Amino acid sequence: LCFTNVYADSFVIRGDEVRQIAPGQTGTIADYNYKLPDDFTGCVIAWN
Amino acid sequence: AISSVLNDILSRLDKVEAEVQIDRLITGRLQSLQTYVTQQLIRAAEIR
Repeated sequence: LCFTNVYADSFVIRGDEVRQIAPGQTGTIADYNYKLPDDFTGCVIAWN
Repeated sequence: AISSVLNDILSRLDKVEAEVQIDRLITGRLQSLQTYVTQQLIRAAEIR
């Protein structure tokens, strides 16, 4: 494939917060410090 | 859908689940207008 533009959003979270990083979410990360849009196209890459 | 009343659904589901429940009401409703207008275009043809 090819893409118009690309980003990497980089941060550290609790392993029990990885679920909040999916689009269409609620919880203190999803609400107050990192939200994804509904039409989100992209990938969440998460590891211990 | 979990109700006939469109606002109630918003009051219970997020943008991903409201979209499913609401798209039943849109599809069924749009099929209702596509039905009535067909019966009426036919009725009208009798009247002509």
